[PDB]
Amino acid sequence: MTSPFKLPDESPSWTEWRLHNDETNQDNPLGFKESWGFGKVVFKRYLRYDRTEASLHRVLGSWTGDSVNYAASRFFGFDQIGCTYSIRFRGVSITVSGGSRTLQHLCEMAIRSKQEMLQMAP
Amino acid sequence: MTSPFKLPDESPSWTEWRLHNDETNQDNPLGFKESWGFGKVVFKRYLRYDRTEASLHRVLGSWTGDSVNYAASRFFGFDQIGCTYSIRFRGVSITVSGGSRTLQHLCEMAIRSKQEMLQMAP
RNA sequence: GGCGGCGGCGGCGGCGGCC
RNA sequence: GGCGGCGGCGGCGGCGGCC
Repeated sequence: MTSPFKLPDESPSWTEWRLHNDETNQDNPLGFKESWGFGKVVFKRYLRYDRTEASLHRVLGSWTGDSVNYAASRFFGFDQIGCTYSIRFRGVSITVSGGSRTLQHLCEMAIRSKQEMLQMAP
Repeated sequence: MTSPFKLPDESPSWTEWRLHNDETNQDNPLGFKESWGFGKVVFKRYLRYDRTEASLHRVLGSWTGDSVNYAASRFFGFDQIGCTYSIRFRGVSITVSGGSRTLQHLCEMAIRSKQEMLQMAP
């Protein structure tokens, strides 16, 4: 299936995750998890994120309105399907959801939600 | 139970809702729905909202960090419980969730989420 | 980080019902 | 707007298991 994502997955191995745990804390993870769900299908990413401008800029590029619409439209037809973006970072999860007819607005809110969460006060 | 909310509920009657439907469209409802959930308990509000500054200011006052913490803390103890804010307006729902230890951060994201959604481009 | 399992609570979407 | 019902998909939180 074609992904809504434009960067590949970066899930740490169990060993990398242990090492990072040994050397740091839920407020300083390796990165964050995000997902786009259209109908019955879900696409997932773990992306490394270090709370700098360069890093925020990188991870904001993991999907766009267009990449999302291209992916989701594979699943469209007459009836409306449920669409969901979810992001989790530092113990907070934000999910943005609605029906496919409102996908443009869900993307707009999803991107703002992502930026606000990834810049939230330490 | 003590509510996290500081404004009373404004749910339209079935007749008011029909009349409003006859005279207007999912992009122009009477208002929006919001909820705060702590453990097993959920508190809900429908609030009238007309997309003006005065109205946005009013409905942003429906809860605060303090009102939320006072309400939620009734349900606290040793073990962490799940906390959730949900808001729905114009076909988009945003839910902010995490555990009670992170309640301050959930509130910060919940208030931003509320403002962004209620000001979203028509 | 990932994958099962057992409780609990939310959310979206479809279909219909009562009001 | 509210309340049932029947599919589907997600989220949080608790408890434990494998890795």
